[PDB]
Amino acid sequence: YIKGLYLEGCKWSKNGLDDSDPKKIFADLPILHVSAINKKMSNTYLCPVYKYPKRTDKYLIFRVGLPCEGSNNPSHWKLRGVALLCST
Amino acid sequence: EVENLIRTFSDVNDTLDMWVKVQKLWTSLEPVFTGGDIARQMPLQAKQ
Amino acid sequence: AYLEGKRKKFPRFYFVSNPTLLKILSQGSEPTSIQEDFEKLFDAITKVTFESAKDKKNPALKQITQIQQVIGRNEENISLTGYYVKCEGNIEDWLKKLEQNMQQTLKDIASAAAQQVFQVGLKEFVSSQASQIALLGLQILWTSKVNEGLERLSRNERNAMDIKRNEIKEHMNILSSMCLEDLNGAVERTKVETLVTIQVHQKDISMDLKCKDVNDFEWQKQTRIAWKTDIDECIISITDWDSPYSYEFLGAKERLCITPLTDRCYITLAQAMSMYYGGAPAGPAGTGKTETVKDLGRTLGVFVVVTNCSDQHRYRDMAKIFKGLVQSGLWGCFDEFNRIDLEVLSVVAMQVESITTARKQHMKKFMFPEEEIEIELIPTVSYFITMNPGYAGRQELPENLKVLFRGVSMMVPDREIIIKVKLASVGYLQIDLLAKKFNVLYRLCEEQLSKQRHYDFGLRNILSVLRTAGNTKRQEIKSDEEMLLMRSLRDMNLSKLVADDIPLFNGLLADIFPKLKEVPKKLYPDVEKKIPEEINAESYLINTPSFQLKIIQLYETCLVRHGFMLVGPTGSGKSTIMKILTEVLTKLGSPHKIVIMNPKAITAEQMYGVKSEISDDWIPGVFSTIWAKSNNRALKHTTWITCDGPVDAIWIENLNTVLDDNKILTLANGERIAMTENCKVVFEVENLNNASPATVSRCGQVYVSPTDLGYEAVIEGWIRNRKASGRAEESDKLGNILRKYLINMRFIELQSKECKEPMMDTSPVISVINILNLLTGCLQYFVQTQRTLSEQEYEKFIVYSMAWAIGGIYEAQDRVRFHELLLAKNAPIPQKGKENETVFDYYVSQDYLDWKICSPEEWVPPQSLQFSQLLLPTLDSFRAEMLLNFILTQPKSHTCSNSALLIGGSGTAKTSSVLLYCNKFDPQKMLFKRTNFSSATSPFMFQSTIEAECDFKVGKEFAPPGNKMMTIFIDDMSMPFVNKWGDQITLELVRQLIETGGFYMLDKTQRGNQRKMKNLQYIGAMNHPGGGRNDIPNRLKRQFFIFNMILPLSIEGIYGPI
Amino acid sequence: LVRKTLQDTILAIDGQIIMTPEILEAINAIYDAKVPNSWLYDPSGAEISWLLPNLGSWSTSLSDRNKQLNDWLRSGQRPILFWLTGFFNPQGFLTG
Amino acid sequence: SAIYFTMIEVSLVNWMYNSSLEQFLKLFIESIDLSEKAQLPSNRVKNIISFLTFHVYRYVNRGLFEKDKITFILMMAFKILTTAGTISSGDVSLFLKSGDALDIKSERQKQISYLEDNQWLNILALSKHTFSGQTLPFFKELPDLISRSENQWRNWIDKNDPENFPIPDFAESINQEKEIGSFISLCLVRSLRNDRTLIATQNFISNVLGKEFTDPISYPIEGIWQESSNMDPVLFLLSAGADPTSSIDELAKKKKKFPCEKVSMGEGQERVARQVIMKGFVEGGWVILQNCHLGLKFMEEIETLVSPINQIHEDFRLWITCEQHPKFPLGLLQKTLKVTNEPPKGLKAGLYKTFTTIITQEFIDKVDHSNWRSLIFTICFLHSIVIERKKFGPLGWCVPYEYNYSDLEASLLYIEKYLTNLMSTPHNLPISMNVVRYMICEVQYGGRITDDLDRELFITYGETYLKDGIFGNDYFFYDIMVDQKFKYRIPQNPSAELIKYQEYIAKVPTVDNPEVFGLHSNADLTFRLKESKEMINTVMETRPKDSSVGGGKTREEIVQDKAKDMLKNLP
Amino acid sequence: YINMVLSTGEIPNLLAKDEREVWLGDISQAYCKEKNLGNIDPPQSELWTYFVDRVRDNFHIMLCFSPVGQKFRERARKFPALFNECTIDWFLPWPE
Ligand SMILES: Nc1ncnc2c1ncn2[C@@H]1O[C@H](COP(=O)(O)OP(=O)(O)OP(=O)(O)O)[C@@H](O)[C@H]1O
Ligand SMILES: Nc1ncnc2c1ncn2[C@@H]1O[C@H](COP(=O)(O)OP(=O)(O)O)[C@@H](O)[C@H]1O
Ligand SMILES: [Mg+2]
Ligand SMILES: [Mg+2]
Repeated sequence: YIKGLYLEGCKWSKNGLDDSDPKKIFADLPILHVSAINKKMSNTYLCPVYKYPKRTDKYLIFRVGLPCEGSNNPSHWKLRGVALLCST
Repeated sequence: EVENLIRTFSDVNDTLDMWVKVQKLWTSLEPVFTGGDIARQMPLQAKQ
Repeated sequence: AYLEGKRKKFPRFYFVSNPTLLKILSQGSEPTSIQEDFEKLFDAITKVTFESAKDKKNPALKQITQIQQVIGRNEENISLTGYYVKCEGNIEDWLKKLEQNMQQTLKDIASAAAQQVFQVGLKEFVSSQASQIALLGLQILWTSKVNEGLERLSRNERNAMDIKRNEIKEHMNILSSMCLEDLNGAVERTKVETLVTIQVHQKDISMDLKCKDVNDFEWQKQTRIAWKTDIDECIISITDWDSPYSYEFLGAKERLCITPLTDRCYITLAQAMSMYYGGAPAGPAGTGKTETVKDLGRTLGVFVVVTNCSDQHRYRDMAKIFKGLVQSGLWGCFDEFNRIDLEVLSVVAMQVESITTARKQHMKKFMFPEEEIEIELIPTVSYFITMNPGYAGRQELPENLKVLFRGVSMMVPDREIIIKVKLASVGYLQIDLLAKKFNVLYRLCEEQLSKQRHYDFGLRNILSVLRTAGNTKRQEIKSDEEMLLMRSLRDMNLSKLVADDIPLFNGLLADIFPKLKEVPKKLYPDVEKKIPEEINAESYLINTPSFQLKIIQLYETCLVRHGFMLVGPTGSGKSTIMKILTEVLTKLGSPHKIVIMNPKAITAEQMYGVKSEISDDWIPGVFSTIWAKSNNRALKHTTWITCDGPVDAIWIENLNTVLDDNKILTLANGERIAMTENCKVVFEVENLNNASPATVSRCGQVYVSPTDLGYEAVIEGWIRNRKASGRAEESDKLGNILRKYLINMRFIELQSKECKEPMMDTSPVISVINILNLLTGCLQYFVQTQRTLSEQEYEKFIVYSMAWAIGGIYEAQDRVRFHELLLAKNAPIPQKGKENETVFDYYVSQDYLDWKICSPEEWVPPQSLQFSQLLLPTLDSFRAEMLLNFILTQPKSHTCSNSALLIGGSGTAKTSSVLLYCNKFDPQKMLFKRTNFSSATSPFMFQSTIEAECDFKVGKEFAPPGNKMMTIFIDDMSMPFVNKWGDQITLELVRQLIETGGFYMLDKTQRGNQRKMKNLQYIGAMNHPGGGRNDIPNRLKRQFFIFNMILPLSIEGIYGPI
Repeated sequence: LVRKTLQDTILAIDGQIIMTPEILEAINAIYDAKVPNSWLYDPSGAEISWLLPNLGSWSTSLSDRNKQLNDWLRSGQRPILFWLTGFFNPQGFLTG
Repeated sequence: SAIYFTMIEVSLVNWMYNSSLEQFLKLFIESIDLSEKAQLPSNRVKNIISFLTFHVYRYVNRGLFEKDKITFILMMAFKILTTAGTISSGDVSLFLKSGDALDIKSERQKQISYLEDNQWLNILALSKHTFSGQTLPFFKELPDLISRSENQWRNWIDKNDPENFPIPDFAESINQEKEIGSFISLCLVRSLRNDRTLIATQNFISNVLGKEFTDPISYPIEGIWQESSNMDPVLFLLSAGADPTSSIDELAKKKKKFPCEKVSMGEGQERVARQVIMKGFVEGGWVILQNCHLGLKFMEEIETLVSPINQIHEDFRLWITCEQHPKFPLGLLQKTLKVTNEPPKGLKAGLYKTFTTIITQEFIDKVDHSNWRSLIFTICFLHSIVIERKKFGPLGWCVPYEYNYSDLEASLLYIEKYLTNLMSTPHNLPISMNVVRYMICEVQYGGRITDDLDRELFITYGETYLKDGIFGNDYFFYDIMVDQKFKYRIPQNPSAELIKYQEYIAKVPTVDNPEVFGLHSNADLTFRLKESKEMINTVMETRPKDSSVGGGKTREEIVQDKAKDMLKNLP
Repeated sequence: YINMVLSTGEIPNLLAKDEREVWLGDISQAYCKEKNLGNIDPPQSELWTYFVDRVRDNFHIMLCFSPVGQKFRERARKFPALFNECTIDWFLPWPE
C-alpha cells in the first residue's frame, strides 16, 4: 500500500484514467497496492512511476498497469504525457 | 665592438638556423637514395 | 610527390605512416623484409609464407603461397589453392596482386562452403572451414532455414517453421558441445566462441519470429546472408540494403554478443550507407560503439580501418585517411572523434561533404578539397564517428558535420544477454533460464549487501565465475546445470562476504534457487583432519568451527589462485590462519614457508629496485631478491611472499603483471623473472579500500571477520596457555572470573554504550588483548613464587586489569561513569574514599592483596635544584610507572609485544612520566634511546637510528650494546605524514619492527635479507586523535597497550614540595 | 552533512572560522532559498539526498522523510501506508 | 548609469551578450542628439530619458536570445526602481523567492483547501514583507482576508487572466501608490498563480518604462546594415538550426553585392580569409564568415585587421556568423554589432520554414505520385509537432534532443527509395506498408533518442500520424477549437504546387493549442510555469552579492537567522 | 629544525662524533662542580645529558609570526611543541 503518488497530465476518476480538471495540474492518486504476480495487452496503460518530475531514465522506479477501460485508448494517455510522480 | 659582435651573432644565427634545417632534411633523405630500390627509379632525382 | 603517386596505386598505404611506407618501398626488392609491416597494410594477415618459385628460369624470385593470421603461438592459415602471388620487383604492384588473390581465394573457398554446409554436418563443417567462412557458412545455413520455413508458412504447411526451429536448436547444441571439447589454440577457441555468439542470436530471433511470409517486415529487419546462384555472389541483406561480401581475410576475431539494440543499430548503420549519409554511433564509454561498427564490417567481410582520434590530429592527417577510404573501398570508423579540435572538424566537414556529394551522384571520380586532380571513388566506402555525449573531450560537432552523419544512440548492453552468450560459450544448455537467475542475483545482492570495497558484482567477477562455472561443467556433464552454476556462484563469493552479509547472501541464493534444496561442498578430508591435530601443538590456539571454516576457505583459494589475499579487521586471526595452513600443508607432503614483508615500510623505488643516480649501476630490489630466491624449482619449498602493509595504487602497479595470468615480474631494466609453480603471493590487508577495482578482481580475496575468531576464543586460548605453563589451578579460577565479566555479561558492549567519546577508537578484541596482557603483568609476581591466590584476590586483579585496558582510553568525566558501572555489576571496588574517588586511583598490592590508594613515593631534593629540570614523583607518573612496569617486565608472547603507547592531551605529562620511568635503569642491565617523530620523519630516518643504536650481533640476530634490553621511546608517535590513501608510511615500519622483531636492510650491497633485533621494548607517547591530528593505524594499535594520561585535579602534590 | 554545514555557516559569518569554498557556496544558496549543492550531490557526483529546487520544500521533506523512518524504527510495527517518495532507493524498497 | 549596469548584469547570463562601456557611450551620446528638443529644461530632460532607455534597450535586445529578451527588460525595470526609494534589494529578492525559503512545519497550517501548499507559503512571505517607504507590511492580514469565506478570492485565482483583473480585496490601496503599486501587484501574481508571471511582468514593465517596451521590435536586415559602418563588423549569434547567410545575400542583391565572398572558418582558413578581406578592404564587397566560433585564433586577429589603421573602403561591410561560445575573444564583441537569428519556434512558423526551405518544387516532383506529396506533408507536419513538444519540457520529452532538418531530409530520402520500388511495379494507391514506414521514421529520428520512454512516445506519434487513412481526403489529424475551429488537414493538390502548401500554412493559427500535440489544455500552464521559473532563475544569477539589502537587515544576517531556524528543526 | 630543537633539546647527527669529545671536555669542569661538587671524571654518555639540559637552559628561541597569514594556522597543526612549548605573547592592535 504505497501512498502520495501524483498523476501528471491526467486525473483518476475511479473508472480508470480520466482527463484532468481545468487549472488543476498534478492530481493525487489513491493508495496503490503493489505485490508480485509471478509472471504466468490492449486497454491497459503501462504508466511509469518517476522519482521526480524531471522524468529521465535514472529517476524511473517502475511501470504500473492503469486500467483505462472506457472511451480512451492507452496510446491517447502516452501522448497526453501521463506519468506518476513521487516528488511533486 | 658590441655592434660588430651583434652583426657577427646575427650572421651566426642565419647560418646555424639554416644548418640544423639542412642537416634534418639531409638526415631524412640520406637513407632513401643511398638505398637501392627507390634510387633504381627516379634516375633524375638520384643524380641530384 | 612520387610517394603520393605510389600511394594512389595501392590505396591502403594511406593508413601507414611515411617512415613505414619509405621502409616498405626501399625494401620492395626483398619481400621477406616487408613481412613485419603486413599487419598495418591489411587486416588479420600478420605473417606471409614465401615459396621458392621459377627455380629453373629467372631464379631468386619468391612466390607467396599462403596467408597466416598469428594469435599468440597458434595461427589461422588460408593457402591460395591456385591464385599464387608471384612477387615481382615493384612492391606496390605485387601487393595489389596479393589483395586481389586474397579476396579471389576467399570467394572461391566461401562459394564451395556455402554449398558444402547444406550437405555436411555442423560439427564436421566448422572443423574443416576457416573461422571467417564457418561464420559466413553458419549464417548462410540459418537464413536458408528461416526463408524455407516462412516460404512453407505462406503456402499454408502448418508447423513448417517449428520443424526449422528444431534444426536451429540442434545446430546450437552442436556448437555448445564443441565448447565442451576444449580444442587446442587461441584461434580455434575464438573461432568456436564467435560461432556461438551468432547462433544464440540466430536461435533467439527465429524462436520468437512469428511471420506468415518471407516479405513480412519482422524478418526483413534481420541481418540475412544468402548465396545467389544467379549472380554467383554472396549478398548480405539488412532491411532493403543488399551489400555483396567484400571477401577481406578477417581470420579468427572476437565477436560482441548481439543484443536486440545491436540488431536495431545495424539497420540504422545500413540505412545510412544505402542513403549515402555517414554513420555516427554516440553513447557512454564501455558500450563498444567502435566494436559494433567493426562487428558489422566483419559480418560483411570488409576491413574497418580504426584511427584513434586525438587533439594532435590535424585536417591534413585526417584528409590522408579519407583519400585512403575512397580510393580503397574500405570502411573507416574514427574512435573518440569528439576529441578532435573543433578547428579541424570545420575543414573535415568540407572533405566529408565532397565525398558524400560524389557518392550521391554516383561519380566515378571527384576533386577532393586541397587536391589538384580528381581521385577514383570505390562505391562501397563508409565512414563512422564513435563520439561521446556528456563529452569528456570537446564541444558537440559543427553544423556542417551533423547533416553528413546519421546517429545511433547506444545504451549499455543488457547484462543478461552478455551472460547468456558466455554460458553458451562455456557449454551450458538452457542458457536463457540460468542467465536470468545469475543476473537477478548479482544485480540484487549488490543493492541488499553492505557496500564493501572487496565486493565486485560487475562483469569482472561475472566472467570470472563463468570460466570456473565452465571448468566444473566440462568435468561433470551429467550433473544438473543449475546446481553447477549455483555451486560455482556460492564457493567463490562465500569467502569474500563479511559475517553480517553471509545470511543475506544465502537467503538470495535460496530465493532465486528454491528447486535446489542443498549442495554438497568440497569435503577436503586430508587437511580437515590435520587442523585440529596441528592446533593442539601450540598451547595458545583454540579451534572454533567459524575459524576452521576460514582455514579451509583460504586453502580452497590457495589451490586455484596464485595471488590469493586475506582481508579482515585487526586481531581477526589472519596471520594465525596463514601460519596454521602452512604448518598443515608441511605435514601433508611439501613444506610451506612464509616470508612476511611490509611494502609500505619501504619506498616503491627501494622495494622493486631502480637505477642509481650516482655511478649508473643497478641496485637490487628488496622484493625482486625475495622473489628471485623464492622462485626456484629446488627441494619443493613452495614459499608464500606475503605483503602485510596496506595495498595502494603506487606499489601494486609494478607487481600487477605477477597477479595476472602472465605470472612474470618486470623490474623495468629489461629483466622479466618467470613465476615457478611452487611460489605464491599473499596480502594481509585490513581494508582493501584504496585499491583499483581491476587489481582486486585478479586476486582471490578470503575475508576473516571479527566473529570468526571472537575475543572469547582469544580469552579461552590465553587460559589454555596458562594450563600448559604448569599452573592449572590458577587458570581454572581465572576462567570462572574472566567468563563472568567478558562473555556472560558483554561488559565491553555495556561500557561502550554508557561511556561516550573514547579518546582513541579501539575494537573490542584490542581491549581484550590488552586486558590479558595487563592481567598477565599483575600475576607475573605469583608465577615466580608459585603462589596460587583465592577467587577474591584474582577478582580484584581482573577488575583492575579490566578498568585500565577497557576504560584507560576514557577521560576524567567517563572514568566516573565507568567506575559507577563497576558498582552496578557488583565487582570488587574500593568501598571507602573521598569525593571523585575512582578504581583508577587504586591498585591491588603484591605484599598484602587488597585495594590500596596509590600515593607517589616521597620526593628527595636533588642537591642543587633548577625548577626547569626538576621532575618530581606525581600520582599520574606513579600509575604510568606502575602500568609500564606490567607490560614491559612481561616475557614476549602471542598477546604481548612488550610495548606500551600512552595517549593524552597536549602537555598532560606524557613525555615527563616516561622520562621519570626511564631513569632508575641500571646502565648494565637496561639501556634507553629516545627518537622524537615529526611530520618530516620518513621510514628511512627511523630505520637509520634504530639500526645505528643496536650494532652488537649474536650470530644472525642483532642486539643493543652488550645485552641490555634497550627500551625505544618514540615521543609524538602520531605526527608522521598521513598520505591521500590514509596510511602512515613510517608507522607501517614501527608496526613491522614491533610485530616481526625486524625489517629489511636498505644498504645497496645486502637486499632481501632481514635484520632481527633480539631484545627491544617500545614506549610511545602521542597527542590523542581528532581536531586535525593524525590517528595511529588500527593494525599498530593492537601491538601497543594504550592508556590516557589526564591533567591532575590538584597539582598541590606536584608543586607543593617545590 | 547538513548539521555540519549549518553550524560552520553561523561561525563563518561571525568570523570564528575561515570561509571554506563549500561554506561560501552554502551561504549564497541559503540566501536565495536554493539547496546547497554540497547537500544535493557529493564531490564524486553521486546523489546523496532527494533533489528539490527550493530550500523550504527540501527542509519539509528532510523532516517528513526522517519521521517515516524514525516512526518505523522506534515503533515495532511498519507503516500501513508507505510513503515511497520518502526512501532514497525506492527501487531497492520495491525489490525488498 | 543604471542602464549600463543592467548591461553588466546581462554579461553574467551569457558571454556573447557583454558590450563595452565604449559601445554604450556611442548610444548615450546619440540619444542626446537624436532626442526631441524642448524649450522648457525639465521637458528636454524628460525627452532624453524616454529616448535613451528605448534606444539602448533596442540595441541590447537585438543581441539577446528570445529566452533572455524578457529577463533583461525586467532587470532594467528593477535597476531603474532600485536607484529610487520605490524598490529595495529585499523587494527584488522577495519577487524572485516569495516564501520558497519558508517550511510548512515552522510556519502556520494552510487551513484552505483550494490553495496549494506552495501557494500558501508564497502568501506567508508577502504577509511578513514591509516593502520600501512603508511602516508595517502592506499584505499583513492577506492570509486573514483569503481565509475569510469570500468567493471573490477563489474566483480571482481560478481566472484565466488573473494579472489583467483587479485584486479582489486589496485593489483599492494598490491604485493609491503609483510607483511601487505596480510592483506589489506583480508580487501578488508571482505568489498566487506563479504560471502567469511572464504576462504579469509585461503589465508591470508597461507601467514603469512605457508600452513601447512590451511591443516586439523585430529588426529587419536593412536596419542592421544601416546601423553598421565599414570599421565595425556585424556579428550574428546563431542558435542551433539557424543560418542567416541567405538573408545577407537577399539584402546584397538590392545593394549590388550579391556575388560576395564567403569563407567557412576552420583550421588553415586564416590564410584564405586574409586574402579575401584584403580584396574587400580596397575593391569593396561584403565578406560573410561562417562558423567563426570554431576558428577562434582568427577572431583575435580580425579585430586588429578590420581596425581603422588599415585602409578600408566605405562600401566594405564584414559579416560574422557564429553560434555562442565560451572564451570567445571579448575585444571583437566590444567592436562588433551583435544580432541574434533564432527560429520563430511556432508550429505555423516551423511548417513555413520547412516548405519555404528544404522542400522545393523539385523535391515534391521526385516520386510523381499523390501518396508521396500526402506523405511529404505528414512527415513535415510530424517534424514540427515533435519540435514544439520540447516547449512543454519534461512532460514534452524526458530529454530534449535538437531534431535537425537532417532527420527530416533522411526520413524523406528513405520514402523516395521505398516508393520508387513500388512505382517500378505495374484507386491508384501504392502498397505503402505503414508497418515499415513507422519503424524507419522511428529509426532516422530514433538515432537521437537515448531514453526508452521518450522512444515509446515517438513510436506512439508514428501510430497516430502515419496511419493508413492519411491518403484519403476526409482525414484531419486534429480538428481543434483554436479560434470556430481549424482543421489541421493534409492540403489536397490535383497538380503538385509548392505554392498551394505554403498557401495553406498561411491559414494555420500562430497560437498553437496544446491539443495539437495530444496534450491537455493544462499543458500550457506547465509550459508557462517552466519559462517563468527559467526567467526567475536567470535573473537570480545576475543579482549582486552586496550585504546592504535595506530594511535594517544585511544579507549575511538573513542567512544567519535561517541557518539558526533550520538547526532547531533538524532531527 | 627549530621545533625539533625546542622539544628534544638536541638535533640528531648535528655535529661530528670526534667534535663531541672536545666540547664535552670543556663542559666536564662546570658539570662536576654544578652536581653538588662530585669531582669525579664523568662518562661521555652522562656528560651529554647535562650538556643538552645546559643547551636548553641557555638557548632561547624567539619566534615572530603574523596571525593573518594562512601558513601560521598550518604551522601550529604541522609542528607540535612550537606553539605549546614556548610562551605566546599576543600583540593586540595599538590603543588610543
Ligand atoms: N585460534 C586461536 N585461538 C586463540 N588465540 C588465537 C587464535 N588465532 C589467533 N589468536 C591470537 O589472537 C591474536 C590475533 O592476532 P593475529 O596476528 O593472528 O591476527 P591478525 O588479524 O593478523 O592481526 P593484525 O593483522 O592486526 O596484526 C593473537 O594474540 C593470536 O595469537
Ligand atoms: N612530575 C613532574 N614534575 C615537574 N614538572 C612536571 C611533572 N610532570 C609534568 N611536569 C611539567 O608539566 C609539563 C608537561 O609536559 P611534558 O612533560 O612535556 O608532557 P607532554 O608530553 O604531555 O607534553 C612540563 O612543562 C613539565 O615540566
Ligand atoms: Mg597479522
Ligand atoms: Mg611532550
